[PDB]
Amino acid sequence: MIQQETRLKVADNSGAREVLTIKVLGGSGRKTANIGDVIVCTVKNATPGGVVKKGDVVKAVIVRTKSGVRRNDGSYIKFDENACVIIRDDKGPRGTRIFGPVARELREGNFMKIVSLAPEVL
Amino acid sequence: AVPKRRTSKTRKNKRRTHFKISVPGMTECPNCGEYKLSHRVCKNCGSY
Amino acid sequence: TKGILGRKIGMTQVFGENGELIPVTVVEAKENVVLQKKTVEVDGYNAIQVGFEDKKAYKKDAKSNKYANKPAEGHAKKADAAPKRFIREFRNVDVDAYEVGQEVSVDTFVAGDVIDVTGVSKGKGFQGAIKRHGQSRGPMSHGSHFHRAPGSVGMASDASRVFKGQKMPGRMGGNTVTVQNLEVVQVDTENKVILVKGNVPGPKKGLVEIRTSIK
Amino acid sequence: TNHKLIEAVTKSQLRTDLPSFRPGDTLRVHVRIIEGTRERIQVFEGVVIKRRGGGVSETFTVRKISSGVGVERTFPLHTPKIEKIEVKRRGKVRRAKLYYLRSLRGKAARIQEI
Amino acid sequence: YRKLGRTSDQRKAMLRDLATSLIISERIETTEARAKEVRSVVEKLITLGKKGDLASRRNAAKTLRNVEILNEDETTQTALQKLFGEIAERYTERQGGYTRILKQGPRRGDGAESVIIELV
RNA sequence: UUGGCACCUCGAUGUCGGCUCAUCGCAUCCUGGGGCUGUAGUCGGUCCCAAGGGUUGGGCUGUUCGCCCAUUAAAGCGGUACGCGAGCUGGGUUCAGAACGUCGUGAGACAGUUCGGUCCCUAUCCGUCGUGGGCGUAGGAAAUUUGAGAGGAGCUGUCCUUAGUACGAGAGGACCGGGAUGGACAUACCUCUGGUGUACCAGUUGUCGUGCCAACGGCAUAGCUGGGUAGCUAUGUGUGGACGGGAUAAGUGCUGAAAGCAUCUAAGCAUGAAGCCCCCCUCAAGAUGAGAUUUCCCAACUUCGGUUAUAAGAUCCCUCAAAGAUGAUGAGGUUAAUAGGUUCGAGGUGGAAGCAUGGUGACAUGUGGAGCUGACGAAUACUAAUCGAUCGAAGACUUAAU
Ligand SMILES: [Mg+2]
Ligand SMILES: [Mg+2]
Ligand SMILES: [Mg+2]
Ligand SMILES: [Mg+2]
Ligand SMILES: [Mg+2]
Ligand SMILES: [Mg+2]
Ligand SMILES: [Mg+2]
Ligand SMILES: [Mg+2]
Ligand SMILES: [Mg+2]
Ligand SMILES: [Mg+2]
Ligand SMILES: [Mg+2]
Ligand SMILES: [Mg+2]
Ligand SMILES: [Mg+2]
Ligand SMILES: [Mg+2]
Ligand SMILES: [Mg+2]
Ligand SMILES: [Mg+2]
Ligand SMILES: [Mg+2]
Ligand SMILES: [Mg+2]
Ligand SMILES: [Mg+2]
Ligand SMILES: [Mg+2]
Ligand SMILES: [Mg+2]
Ligand SMILES: [Mg+2]
Repeated sequence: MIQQETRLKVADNSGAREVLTIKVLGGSGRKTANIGDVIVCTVKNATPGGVVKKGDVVKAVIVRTKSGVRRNDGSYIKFDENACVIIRDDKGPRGTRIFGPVARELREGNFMKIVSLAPEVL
Repeated sequence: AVPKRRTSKTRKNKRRTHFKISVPGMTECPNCGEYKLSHRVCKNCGSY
Repeated sequence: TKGILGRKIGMTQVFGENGELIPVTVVEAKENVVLQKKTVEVDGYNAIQVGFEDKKAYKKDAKSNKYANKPAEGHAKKADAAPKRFIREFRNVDVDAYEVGQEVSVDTFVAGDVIDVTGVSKGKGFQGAIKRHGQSRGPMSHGSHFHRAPGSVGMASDASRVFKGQKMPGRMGGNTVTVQNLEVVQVDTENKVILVKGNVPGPKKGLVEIRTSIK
Repeated sequence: TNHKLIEAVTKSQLRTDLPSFRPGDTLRVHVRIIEGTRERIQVFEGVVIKRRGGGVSETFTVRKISSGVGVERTFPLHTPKIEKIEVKRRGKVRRAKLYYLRSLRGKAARIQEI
Repeated sequence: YRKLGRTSDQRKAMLRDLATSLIISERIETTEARAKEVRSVVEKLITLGKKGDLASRRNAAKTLRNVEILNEDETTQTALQKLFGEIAERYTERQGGYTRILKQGPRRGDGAESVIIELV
């Protein structure tokens, strides 16, 4: 569950460090989001140098929420923090060096570029 | 919050047609005594 | 076609093929007999009626419902049978099968069939407006004295009355409801149960009516 | 004995070959993944946090730190997608539910042996 | 279970004061709904008496109060000793029950249904 | 809308915006069906039919209004005392205080700013939501039903194929069809993920007490803390609405005269919208028009004026919950498992007391997956559902077939 005005951590080297959501896009009346959904957000904290600068309005994809996902066999997965990767709207990333583990469920979001760059996919 | 008209004698009497009371159970004390209440114990005026 | 009666037992889960997990309601459908065949000539519509669960015979000083009475005895004797508790009618079936006095066994359904289930709901008692209907509640601070009441109930003096169908509080309660397009997943013959995929209305040891899907 | 018809129906779908464990033990779970064409197996190693439920609907949960990030993972006990479970190390704890490990870090979140 | 119109801490105290005096006097008179509830409390306490070991002697002392009985022939025993001494003898063959409830009429000040509960 | 008139209301019609809850119109924002186009295609413009459903979250302002940020298929215009204060706020403004600017000789004022400033009422009638008693329905009862009528539901996107085809210089890029998956909404349910869980288990602080140790109890928000059954639950798990038939709207037509031509019309025959009626779900014979099928039961006195006892069947009374404000509903009443207890289990907690051993001691290990256990499951008449009482029919006349 990720609403508007939730802080997320950014998990690549694109320059941003923390971000907060403006809309959960999708359909009208949409309220929350999970792993594999795309949100639109503003950077609140940045690394000096880097591509993105503080105050930019970007689009991003959710990896690893805290309340995770149910799978068809009745298995679950859960993480300790919320994370996020800024995309170029091709469903391709801005940075190059995704950090931390990434959930499997965005394989079928056509995010294969993100899956290949990452460490352990569980 | 306050009644707009008084209530007549008929409308008062139609209202309390169910404001009644019922007769009790009334079994008997078969050994010795007068009537007791049903599923109770005939202690006084009763031996059951 | 394919009507049967039974009562709810509980709810479990079953691992399907390739490890998929599916929630399952188990229904015991035991000792159903055909009890009267109705006809368009005699009655005006074709149907059969089915009795579900048998009960004890006639006794002289019965004080409850688990003994049949004399009207129920003679009705359940004209078809050679024991007196039943629940009796319903099924007018979707073909009436040219089902001789009177047959036992409709539990394996008239095969795994894979789509069905509809009918029962009465749980029942909640006297309930207010935000529980019984899905109403939004008022603010809980900032000086409000409006929390769980309903809102306005009409206009001012044009329409100096309240229209009907206004959604006030009252008895939430259990009334009849059907769910559609379920499935039969596994039929057990020895225990005489049916496993259906999903959940059905009613409390435990209730009464459900299973019949085939109309769509 | 939940209800006589419930255990009679779901008896056949209940595995037998699993070892015994209680929370605080370290387990290696060989789970098998159907890929696009193959049936590749993968191992998940962690510490058992809890066990709950009864009968067919039993469930346990193991916890792992992958890349500085804690990962919980939760399974049905009798599922056919778990191939094998090994008990790597016995533990010495005093709770039935080990939820206090969620708010620890470093070497402070360690469990003794036996 | 019932609430008896009391708070959780008051209901527990009223229910073990009531169960003690049923051991002392062996038949008491009270209302209907209170006697339905002390029915199950006092019979779980005779089950502790029929076992008779130390650990259930410790467990029955969680519930009973500290009351002395002026027994006959000028002897004196506590309420706990009387439970493991005499009541455990009378019911060593019976497998439950141990109590009965006899109804009476209402009281005068209320319409409260009086009830005698006795020890059998 | 701003106004004109001054007809009700001055022995009070008592308030701008916002909240909650709605209902109607259509001069239609989206979706549906068509015509014309200066419509190649994809997009658009304009007009016609159409009111079934749907018609967003924030920043600044008391604000209506308006500007902006992001989305959406779309972010429509109006009525209902500028809908709704005996349903809520009270920021604004016609109250008493105070201050700035301006005017005034002055007391004071502006309609110009600013800070602060008390929102009453136990619902009689109509009305609405839910639930019961009485009588009736040409004998009396139990059970299953028909359905005159009424209510509900009615939304929509993205992707993949057709096909990089048609069209086009190219750039670009389809109709018509066929599949998959979502958003919002509505209903049912607790196997799962989670919440709660004040008569469940465990640890722990202070003080008083059970004569002392040891083990226990009371009070401190349930003393606090960690877990947690049943049941009640959503943020969780299932399912629903894009179907089909008939008649139509705008419109397109066939044949065809009046008017030797032509003409969709005058007579005749077709087609055509998510709108109309059916189809789906629910209530429904107090439908005084009171319906239908199956089964059960049948009296004498008699001044038949009514009395008496009664059948089938119900109820009083008692034990209860799958139901419940009460009442009704349902499970049961000794030829009995309705509740309680007892025994055995499930699940929950997590290794009791006592004893022994090791250790200076705090403590640890063993006996032993121990002991305790509310609501859940099965068995068992040990306790209690005793004995009894009440109500309850006796098939009207006319006519025609028989
Ligand atoms: Mg009167
Ligand atoms: Mg709200
Ligand atoms: Mg206390
Ligand atoms: Mg005017
Ligand atoms: Mg005037
Ligand atoms: Mg004049
Ligand atoms: Mg007046
Ligand atoms: Mg129009
Ligand atoms: Mg702010
Ligand atoms: Mg107004
Ligand atoms: Mg008003
Ligand atoms: Mg002043
Ligand atoms: Mg001056
Ligand atoms: Mg002040
Ligand atoms: Mg202020
Ligand atoms: Mg002010
Ligand atoms: Mg459960
Ligand atoms: Mg002392
Ligand atoms: Mg001590
Ligand atoms: Mg004290
Ligand atoms: Mg607690
Ligand atoms: Mg029960």
